[PDB]
Amino acid sequence: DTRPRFLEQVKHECHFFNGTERVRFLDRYFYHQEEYVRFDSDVGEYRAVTELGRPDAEYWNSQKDLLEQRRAAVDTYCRHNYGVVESFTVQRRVYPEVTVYPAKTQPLQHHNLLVCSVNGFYPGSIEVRWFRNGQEEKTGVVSTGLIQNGDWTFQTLVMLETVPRSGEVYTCQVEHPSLTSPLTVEWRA
Amino acid sequence: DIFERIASEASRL
Amino acid sequence: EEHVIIQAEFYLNPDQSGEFMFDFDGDEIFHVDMAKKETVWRLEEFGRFASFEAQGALANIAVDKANLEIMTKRSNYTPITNVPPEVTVLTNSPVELREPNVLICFIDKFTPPVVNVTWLRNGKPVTTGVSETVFLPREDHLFRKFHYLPFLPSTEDVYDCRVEHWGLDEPLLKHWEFD
Ligand SMILES: *[C@@H]1O[C@H](CO)[C@@H](O)[C@H](O)[C@H]1NC(C)=O
Ligand SMILES: *[C@@H]1O[C@H](CO)[C@@H](O)[C@H](O)[C@H]1NC(C)=O
Repeated sequence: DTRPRFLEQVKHECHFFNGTERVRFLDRYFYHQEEYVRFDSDVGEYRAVTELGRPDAEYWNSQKDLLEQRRAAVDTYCRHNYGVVESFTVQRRVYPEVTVYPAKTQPLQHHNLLVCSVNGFYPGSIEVRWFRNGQEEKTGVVSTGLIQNGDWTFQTLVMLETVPRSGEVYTCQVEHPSLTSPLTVEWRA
Repeated sequence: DIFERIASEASRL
Repeated sequence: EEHVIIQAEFYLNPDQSGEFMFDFDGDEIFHVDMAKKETVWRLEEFGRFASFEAQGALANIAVDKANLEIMTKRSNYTPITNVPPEVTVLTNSPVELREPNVLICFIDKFTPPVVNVTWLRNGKPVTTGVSETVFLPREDHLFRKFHYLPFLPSTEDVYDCRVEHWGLDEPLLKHWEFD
């Protein structure tokens, strides 16, 4: 199927700073990926983002009643919907399950990678650090980065390249808004 | 506890 | 900067495919099943704390369809350029033999929002237990999508997520097996 496709998108965005203390409403219109006209509550009128949207800005900006609907949206729409959702979104808190398992950088004889797997947490911001005998190991640390699972949880793997010796204790430490003190998981050779 | 939608603006023909 | 709530909509011709959803910080809160005119909550717990009049979503799609005809003509019928997806296959949690788990197929950075996705086990399509999200919007106005496959990890099975998209020359197959 090679028939040409045509795509319209609209994104009505509500941006919140310090809860509902400062709110910015953005009404954005797109043709394929190209934003062509927008209403910004910082401006109070539509503005063409490309020449494609100049007829819409001119036309909509002539309609004072349309504009007053858009100018009220920070209150009637953004602040309202924040109130509806805030308890299970803004305040959603899911702590991570933390696993440490060994692995290999390449097919080798001995495990030379320690994987700290951090799973199922929300929200996204997290800090994961590796310790050897109580000193932080900053070298040879590599990660998947932050992964969205698409179901309101995140995961990340944080790997430490090391050759483990007997008598060493390795500690993965996880800090996250859902935790009141660092979560630690140890691994011994 | 009711979600509000906002309408999309209609261009002219 | 703290948080962003987006009412995202799209309409696609000639497919006459529409979508209406709400996103919070990159996660879907709900979408409206256009055919059934029903609100579909991404997590069930959401539907006990809030409601949405799904019928109102259809009015937005109708305006979006009308705007699309206008913009299509204004553009001198300039069509979309296909952007093929990046595809990643991962599991929901560390893999343990015989311990139930979920394969996730993450399909990212593509447009238009039309894709065919198949899970394969040992090269054969599997349908039992699978689920998927709608097309999720990106800040660069491309799309992403998730497909899921609950499974029991064994040494005997290999998996693939197979993705077809008009920007791909051949189907994309992303492999997973027990290490
Ligand atoms: C479409 O073509 C007309 C010429 O009839 C031109 O004035 C207009 O700028 C063009 N618009 C595009 C290419 O978006
Ligand atoms: C998906 O499959 C159908 C029929 O199997 C086909 O007509 C359609 O073009 C396919 N879509 C893509 C994006 O490959």
